[PDB]
Amino acid sequence: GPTSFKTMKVIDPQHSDKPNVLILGSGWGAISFLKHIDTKKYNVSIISPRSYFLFTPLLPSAPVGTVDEKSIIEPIVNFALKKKGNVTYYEAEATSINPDRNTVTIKSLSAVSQLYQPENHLGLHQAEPAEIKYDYLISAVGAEPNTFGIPGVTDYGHFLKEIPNSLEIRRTFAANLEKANLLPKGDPERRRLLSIVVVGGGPTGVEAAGELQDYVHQDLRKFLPALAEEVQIHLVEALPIVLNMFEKKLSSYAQSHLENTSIKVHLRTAVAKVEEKQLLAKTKHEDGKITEETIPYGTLIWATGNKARPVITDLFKKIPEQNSSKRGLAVNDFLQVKGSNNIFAIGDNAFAGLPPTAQVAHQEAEYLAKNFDKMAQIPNFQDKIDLLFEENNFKPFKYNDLGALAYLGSERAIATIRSGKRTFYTGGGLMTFYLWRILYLSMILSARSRLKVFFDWIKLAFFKRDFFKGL
Amino acid sequence: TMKVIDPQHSDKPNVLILGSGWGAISFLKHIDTKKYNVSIISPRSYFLFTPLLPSAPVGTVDEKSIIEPIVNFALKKKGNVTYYEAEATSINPDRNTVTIKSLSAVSQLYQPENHLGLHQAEPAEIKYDYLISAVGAEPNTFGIPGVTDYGHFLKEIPNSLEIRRTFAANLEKANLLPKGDPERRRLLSIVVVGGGPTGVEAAGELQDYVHQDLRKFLPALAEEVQIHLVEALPIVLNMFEKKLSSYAQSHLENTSIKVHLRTAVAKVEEKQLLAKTKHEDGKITEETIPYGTLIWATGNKARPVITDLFKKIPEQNSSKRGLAVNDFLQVKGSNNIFAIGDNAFAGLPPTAQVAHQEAEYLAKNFDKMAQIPNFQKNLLFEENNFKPFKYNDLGALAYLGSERAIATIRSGKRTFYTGGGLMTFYLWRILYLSMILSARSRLKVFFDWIKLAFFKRDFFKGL
Ligand SMILES: Cc1cc2nc3c(=O)[nH]c(=O)nc-3n(C[C@H](O)[C@H](O)[C@H](O)COP(=O)(O)OP(=O)(O)OC[C@H]3O[C@@H](n4cnc5c(N)ncnc54)[C@H](O)[C@@H]3O)c2cc1C
Ligand SMILES: Cc1cc2nc3c(=O)[nH]c(=O)nc-3n(C[C@H](O)[C@H](O)[C@H](O)COP(=O)(O)OP(=O)(O)OC[C@H]3O[C@@H](n4cnc5c(N)ncnc54)[C@H](O)[C@@H]3O)c2cc1C
Ligand SMILES: [Mg+2]
Ligand SMILES: [Mg+2]
Ligand SMILES: [Mg+2]
Ligand SMILES: [Mg+2]
Ligand SMILES: [Mg+2]
Ligand SMILES: [Mg+2]
Ligand SMILES: [Mg+2]
Ligand SMILES: [Mg+2]
Ligand SMILES: [Mg+2]
Ligand SMILES: [Mg+2]
Ligand SMILES: [Mg+2]
Repeated sequence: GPTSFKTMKVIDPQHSDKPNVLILGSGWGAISFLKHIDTKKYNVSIISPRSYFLFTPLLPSAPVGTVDEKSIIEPIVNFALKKKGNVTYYEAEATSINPDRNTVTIKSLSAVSQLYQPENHLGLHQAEPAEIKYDYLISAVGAEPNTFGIPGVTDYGHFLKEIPNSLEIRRTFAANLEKANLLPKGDPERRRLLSIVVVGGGPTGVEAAGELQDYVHQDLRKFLPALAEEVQIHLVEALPIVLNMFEKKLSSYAQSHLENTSIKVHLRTAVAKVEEKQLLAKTKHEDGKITEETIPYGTLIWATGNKARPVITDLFKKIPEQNSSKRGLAVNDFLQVKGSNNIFAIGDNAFAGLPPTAQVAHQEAEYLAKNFDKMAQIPNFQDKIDLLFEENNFKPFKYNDLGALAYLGSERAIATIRSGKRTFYTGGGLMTFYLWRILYLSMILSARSRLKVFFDWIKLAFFKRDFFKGL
Repeated sequence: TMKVIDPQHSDKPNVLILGSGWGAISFLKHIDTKKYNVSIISPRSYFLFTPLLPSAPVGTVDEKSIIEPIVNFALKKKGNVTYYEAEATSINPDRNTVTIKSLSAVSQLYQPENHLGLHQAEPAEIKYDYLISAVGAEPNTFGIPGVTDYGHFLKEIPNSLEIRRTFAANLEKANLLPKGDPERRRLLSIVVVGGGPTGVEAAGELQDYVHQDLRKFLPALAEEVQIHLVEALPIVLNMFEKKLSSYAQSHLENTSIKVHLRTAVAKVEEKQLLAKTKHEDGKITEETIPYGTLIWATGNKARPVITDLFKKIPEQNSSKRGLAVNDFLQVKGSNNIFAIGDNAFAGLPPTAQVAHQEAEYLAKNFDKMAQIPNFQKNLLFEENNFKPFKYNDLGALAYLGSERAIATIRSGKRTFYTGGGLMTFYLWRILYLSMILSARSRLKVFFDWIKLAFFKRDFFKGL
């Protein structure tokens, strides 16, 4: 009621006169922005429930131990230490963006790290909600896996999005292999347990299926060859082709290689419902006929793209110019959230027609941090900010599509490297796989992680993958 | 009815190994699989290089670096090896059978598959011509209340994970608390119970993490942590020369570890424990020590499957700490069952060093029984003139934190090296690297140490 004692702790740092920049998230957008932001001019704070950066492109190779989970992650604090200014990291979850009081509500607070010598005691307690005040908000919370309303995918499948997904996939499949080996050959249960279904025909599903097939063919086969021969990996894609962002002939090369490695590819197929031990697939053939197949499965990996998070969809309702948003926050040429003077959005929580990739998020981040370099030289910056951008002739953000890669298992990849209308590489094969490796190694954001991936690959040359069920 | 597994395909005798640790694996490496059919029962699918375990909680090495799947040892074997991921619950010497429960998997590493018809979580009995018992010993709380519920043992991979999880959770809460808060000092307190090399290295590793890595980004937090080493004896590291013990304790205290000698834990509660000191004069003082993390790095005791076995063999009722065995590591009262490592008593210390020399010796004895047609058919070792097992102590090593170690290297009566220092620490690393049982594990440890020279240890709460 009106007599409520409601009191939310509000953190509002006003020692210095540097503007307070608040970043939400710890992934491609947030970390890249962090790497470039000038902490000599701004006070930076980061809210994220994940204390590390995740190098996503190598995640599909983590479940089978091609790389280790720890090798592809890097603690926020390690990026923060390399900054000259003051950085604070709230290990917490942003639950509400409050644009009219310039505040972000946080919950599930585990920790706060102030990487500066005269720490001020904030008076926060774990699992007590709070609000962090901001002069500028940079929203990069990303997006979450989409089930498209299909029943059972959450309960019975595994997403391929975060590190614990990698661990669950390994655990489920390892357990399945153990039960299966106890069953006699020809048992359909054994066949089911050794059966893997990967939904999603983009590079993530494809690499996931390729890495799994690699594990089975190169490592499992060495000690349980009979069991290795019976595993069946399915790749299920709703479109007529896989890897539809590549040249159609590279897609065809890819499907053939996949099929040659023994992966069964179902095109024009969508999953209608998922039950504990089987799922229902429907194929929409080119003529127009529709068939149904019931597919027994031991392990289901759901790799089919994302949707806006609740904190973002709630924000849609609170900003008039944003009510009609569906896939992400609508931003202007300068990456300002529309209907806001104060809030910027980069990465997959923003939608501007570009593809939802790290490549985009990383360029957005670099561009935005550079704009913060310029705003810091123009005293009028600290609701006229959209006009200030044009008045000072800031350039709109301009995405340079640099291409795409996909590893296919058994040491084959496809790749198209470009810039502008200039194509520098486009093909597939053995040497494209070496390129896949060198390039991905190059794109890792931290020396440490880069060393670890390198060491993992070296160990892969001499020894089998580590595939521990509980470690 | 009860399933019984008796592989009489071959006339090769069935050697059944229990365990997958220092005894069982060292034996597996030396046994001739062209003369024997080998099976292995163990709830743990991997060998654990125990001496690097204290260095795993803070990520000086990774957990995966110091372990090695049994299967990898078994693929190097020329013959047929079978591994049952299950727990031996009952040795049945009269019928030559081992009962197994909690079965997870069975891996026949041989070309002609036999469907054994086993189901998970379903009791079975494995039959043997020769049994090799090596289930080791389990942690001993010495009847002290609270240690099981409130502390962590330091014996197995899961223990390393638990310690890291407990301590990382503590640093997080503590840092949210205001400086001066006693709950903050409690959360930043670690008590390690055990003054042997294990407890010491555990403490030095935690201290290393605190001073080298945690201090880099939360220096005030790192100053406030207090690590406590509690030891019942009047010196730490009592198997060494007393001068090295003095060097050690003095170093440990110099790194800010508080060392409590002549002190025993009387009882443990959730947030605090009772330590009693018996002074040389004979008086007893007592201290309630608040703690955030308790690591219990002391004590062995025999496992129940070995305890039950006592009351089944005549010459073994009088056994308390292990299986009494003769000069040939044969369990007294059997011609069937041998025992090595911590589950066997023979006057020797319970160490990996002893376990590994026993195993190598025993497998060399099996090289001979396969040359004497009597053992195949037919107190037989005497008449055939098998030399008894002779233990050669090669020395001892202890890392002390902050790049210092102590070491004594010996063979027979001669001592080749005995000291402590900077170089001793480098020696520590080389020796331990040379004692790892597999190329893979050795490589992973080596990379971990290289990585350490350039970067802070990985200390993830949930990985
Ligand atoms: C398995 C996989 C492989 C991929 N491979 C490629 C590839 O090869 N090439 C490519 O271009 N793209 C690839 N992508 C896509 C790329 O990773 C994403 O487009 C990119 O992550 C977008 O960056 P982001 O910062 O918007 O989201 P993310 O990098 O996912 O970061 C979101 C961050 O916000 C945090 N967060 C979540 N909720 C909250 C909240 N409530 N409050 C505060 N923080 C929150 C998350 O923990 C995370 O730290 C891959 C994606 C996946 C899943
Ligand atoms: C942290 C630590 C550090 C150590 N450092 C050293 C050192 O530096 N130098 C040294 O000489 N000694 C050291 N030791 C002692 C050494 O580890 C033991 O003496 C050694 O384990 C003895 O070998 P073992 O084969 O008898 O037992 P273990 O190596 O413990 O092997 C026991 C095996 O049996 C399995 N098992 C358990 N129960 C059953 C069951 N019911 N059925 C079948 N299998 C079962 C276990 O999973 C394990 O695989 C250390 C010990 C610890 C805990
Ligand atoms: Mg982000
Ligand atoms: Mg991510
Ligand atoms: Mg985003
Ligand atoms: Mg995302
Ligand atoms: Mg290999
Ligand atoms: Mg053993
Ligand atoms: Mg062991
Ligand atoms: Mg034993
Ligand atoms: Mg033991
Ligand atoms: Mg506790
Ligand atoms: Mg370090």
